[PDB]
Amino acid sequence: ISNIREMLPVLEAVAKAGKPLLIIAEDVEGEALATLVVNTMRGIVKVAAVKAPGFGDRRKAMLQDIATLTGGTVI
Amino acid sequence: MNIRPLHDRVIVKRKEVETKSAGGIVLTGSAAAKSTRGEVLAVGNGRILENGEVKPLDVKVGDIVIFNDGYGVKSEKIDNEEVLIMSESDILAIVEA
Amino acid sequence: MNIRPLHDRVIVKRKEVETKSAGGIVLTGSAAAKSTRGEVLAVGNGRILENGEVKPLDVKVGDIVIFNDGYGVKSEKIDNEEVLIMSESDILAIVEA
Amino acid sequence: MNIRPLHDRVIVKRKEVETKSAGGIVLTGSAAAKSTRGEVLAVGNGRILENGEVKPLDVKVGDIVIFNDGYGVKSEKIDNEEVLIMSESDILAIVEA
Amino acid sequence: MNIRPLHDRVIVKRKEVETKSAGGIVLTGSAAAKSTRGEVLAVGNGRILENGEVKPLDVKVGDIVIFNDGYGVKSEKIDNEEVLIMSESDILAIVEA
Amino acid sequence: MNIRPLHDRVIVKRKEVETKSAGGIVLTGSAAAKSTRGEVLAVGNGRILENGEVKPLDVKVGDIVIFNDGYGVKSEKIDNEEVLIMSESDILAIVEA
Amino acid sequence: MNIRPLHDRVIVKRKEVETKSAGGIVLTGSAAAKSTRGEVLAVGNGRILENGEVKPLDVKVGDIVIFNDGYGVKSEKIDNEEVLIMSESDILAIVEA
Amino acid sequence: MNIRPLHDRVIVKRKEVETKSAGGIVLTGSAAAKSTRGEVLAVGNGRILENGEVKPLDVKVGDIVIFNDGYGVKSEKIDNEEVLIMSESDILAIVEA
Repeated sequence: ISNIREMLPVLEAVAKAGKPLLIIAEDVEGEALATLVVNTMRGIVKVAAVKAPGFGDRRKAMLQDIATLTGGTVI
Repeated sequence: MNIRPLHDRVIVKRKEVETKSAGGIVLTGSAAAKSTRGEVLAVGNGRILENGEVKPLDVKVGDIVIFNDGYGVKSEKIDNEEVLIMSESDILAIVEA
Repeated sequence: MNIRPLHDRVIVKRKEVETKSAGGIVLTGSAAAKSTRGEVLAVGNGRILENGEVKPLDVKVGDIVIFNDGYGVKSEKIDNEEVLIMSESDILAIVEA
Repeated sequence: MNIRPLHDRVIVKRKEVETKSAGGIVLTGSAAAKSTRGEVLAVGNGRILENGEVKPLDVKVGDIVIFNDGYGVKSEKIDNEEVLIMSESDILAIVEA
Repeated sequence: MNIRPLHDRVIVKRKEVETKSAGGIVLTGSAAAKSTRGEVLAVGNGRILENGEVKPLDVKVGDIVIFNDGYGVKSEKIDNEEVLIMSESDILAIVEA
Repeated sequence: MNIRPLHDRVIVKRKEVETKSAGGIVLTGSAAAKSTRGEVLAVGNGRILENGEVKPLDVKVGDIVIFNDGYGVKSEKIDNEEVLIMSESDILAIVEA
Repeated sequence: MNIRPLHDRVIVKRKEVETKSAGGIVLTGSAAAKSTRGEVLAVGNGRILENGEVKPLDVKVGDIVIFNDGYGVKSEKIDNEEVLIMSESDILAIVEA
Repeated sequence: MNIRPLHDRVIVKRKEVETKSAGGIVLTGSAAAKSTRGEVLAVGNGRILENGEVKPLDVKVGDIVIFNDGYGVKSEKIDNEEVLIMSESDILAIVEA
């Protein structure tokens, strides 16, 4: 991730649900990361950003593991 | 000192730089961008082209307008207020109701 | 707030980005492309050029049109809806029946 | 859905890509090239320029025409058929008899 | 199939590539060049510009003409014969007597 | 020697280079910039274009005007005074009252 | 074969390449340059532009003229004589008496 | 041989290259520059554009004029005298009294 654009749709549904959100991406940078700060700093949403566990083909493997334990889909 | 545009020229003032709300409740932090909306403050007579008199412009003083921030768009300082000067050609639409 | 285009300008909204069906039954996954089709929402008076009055445009509000996504094509946000503003020149055809 | 070109626009469909026979009996294998010939399917009213009404085009629906595959030439998909949209300016001649 | 140029267009066929005799008796071997001379085969109605009718061209079918091999000059294949299509603007003179 | 502009041309003299006060009481030291304001000294007849006579300019000798320091703007020396020569097109507005 | 220029076109032949005498008695050896002077041999009808008939050119067959060796200037071979073809626009003056 | 400009063309001769006195008593040594002032020697009929006859130029033979040394400005040698040829468009003003 690098752009706040892709977030808006989902970030919105989380904003009107109350519950916080963890974001495990390949990476989060640019203004995307920068904005995410100002959003929790204010109390609009509670959102965390951490890189993915691993490197190369192992990463997507391990990332999938996390989806199973939490009942989510790897985008 | 209030301004006086020179026929075909429109004087507008920009609105809010990415009003922090886009996409609903989300506070879109400044993602490197500007605003394309503005308000009319003064209007010239009209275009001279084609010889025949001068046809008036289709913008009245005080419309909320959408414009293209092209090359013909210049920036100025009046009484310490941020203003813009362009031609009608650079204006694209109006926000009514 | 509904929009109001400034003569010769047409306001359109894009259709579906590569509607997943091209070539028959095959689901063409997003292959890096966009849509060239759109619907008319609002129409200006017409072109001013040549002095003589203002000739009306050949597009009525609500046609399904094919356009060229050229340079003169700009993108805007109205009530949080994805819209486009271009001139009649950038419109190429209509899809009738 | 049949198409409807927007004045001055012509809708044509390309012919055969280097019909394998050039130079007599020789089967010229695809040597990296295209076809410049096409058939008319639909025609707009005409050019608006100069104000004065709209002069009709010199091409009737169904001519075999030679055109220049320039920049103004765009490609489209109608009912899954390969079609082209350009202006009369891009058309150079007709093949009669 | 004989051709039919589309107003303002002229169809010509090139002459001899550096006719081997330049400078007198000397046989100038192909020194990397082409021919600028050609013969008229077919002529369109004329230029449409300025609205007012269509003014005829100043070239009759069958003149020996000198032209500029510019950009507007295109090349085509008719019955397997090497032909050229350009506008009157690209034609510079006639060789009479 | 006083000057005499050649129709459509306007002769102006620049004002103060970033008058040291911008933003209120603060003395903005020369931050690498110039002045866009000027005073009219002499005015030509008007534009010749379109044949029909010569339409007069909309600027009287002695207005305080805002202009664009574009390319068409040239600089000159008269009696050792710093002057500018441009066309009306390069003038954007007037400061009245 | 004598030539026949196609309206607005002028046929001229260059004069002497830096006639060896410039500056008085001094024989200026070829310092890499050409000649800008020429003689008229044939003249077309005139410019077609603006529709209205065809206005004749201001050059009679046989004037000594100064021209600009611009892009529109082309070179040709007639009876093995070095000739030039350009439009009236590229001609700047005449040498009379 | 005195010259004869071809309508819309003006023949001028430059004045003094940075007349050594600028700024008062100081002898400004050649600081790499030229002169923008000149004297009229010969004037053509006028511009042909717009069809309608030929409108005369606003410069009489013998004015002291300020011009722009643009691209359209060419240099020539007459009787071994340094002269310039440009159009009226390149002339900006006159020095009267």
